[PDB]
Amino acid sequence: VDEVVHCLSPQKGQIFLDMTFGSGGHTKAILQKESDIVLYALDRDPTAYALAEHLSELYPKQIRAMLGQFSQAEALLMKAGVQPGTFDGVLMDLGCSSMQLDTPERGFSLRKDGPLDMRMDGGRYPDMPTAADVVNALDQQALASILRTYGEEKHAKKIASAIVQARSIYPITRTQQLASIVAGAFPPSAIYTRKDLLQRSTHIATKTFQALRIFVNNELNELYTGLKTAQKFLRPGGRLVALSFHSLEDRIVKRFLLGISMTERFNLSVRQQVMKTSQLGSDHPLMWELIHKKVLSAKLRAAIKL
Repeated sequence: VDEVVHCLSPQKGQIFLDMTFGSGGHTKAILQKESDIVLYALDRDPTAYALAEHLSELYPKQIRAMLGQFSQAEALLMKAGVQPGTFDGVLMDLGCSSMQLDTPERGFSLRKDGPLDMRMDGGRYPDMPTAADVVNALDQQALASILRTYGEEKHAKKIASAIVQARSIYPITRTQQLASIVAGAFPPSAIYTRKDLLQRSTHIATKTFQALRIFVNNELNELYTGLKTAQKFLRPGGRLVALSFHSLEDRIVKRFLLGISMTERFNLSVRQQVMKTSQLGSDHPLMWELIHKKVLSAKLRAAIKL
């Protein structure tokens, strides 16, 4: 949290929005530096939200826990009486929490086997499609588009073809099952003895899992909406600090901080919204002062609102 909080520079008497409370690390680090604050602690994950509620028992004056997605943040802040132009700082750490990555039943990680779930909202929305629903239902071209667009997976076609053939034999319901199917798309001479293809990053199924995660959790639209809410509720002179972990979300943060307008779904025709993957984050007056960019496999960007 150190560098994140460092760029925030919490001062006595200030008010903060942590939009990605997660395991609580940054919010706790902020409280260690300055206890005389108010902090709204938001997460879309019930598990993280329950940790924020617990924290609010030890810090009842400061902490206000909220359960909600980035796209729900504005309504939650309005219902809590929070006015635009209020926050001295807003924090968006886009990384998966340790609870998400280290609970195999959630199905985020390539380490231990578990259900191909991958919903950040956990059990909050039982009708929300899982990664399993997606890979068992979509057709080959649609799967390939998701993997190419969201995972930047050069081998989208072959991998999507392998999923479609595999799911005809048995439904794909587990993470290691999907990882094995992905690996089976590559001839042995492509991958033999290649230890990097098993390592934490650079694992052969990494981009596939990342693409499904972004799709299942609508991460690109959510992020853009969250950024606009952060800007609206920051006061003049307040700081936005964002931590990005892959290139699509970092490009969205970057473009946002440059005041470059990007795709609102309301501007897309119904046909495009149904049949095309999002182009957010893809290649094809001043509102901010950009005060930090640093690589920590994550990229921190910090800005002061003018």
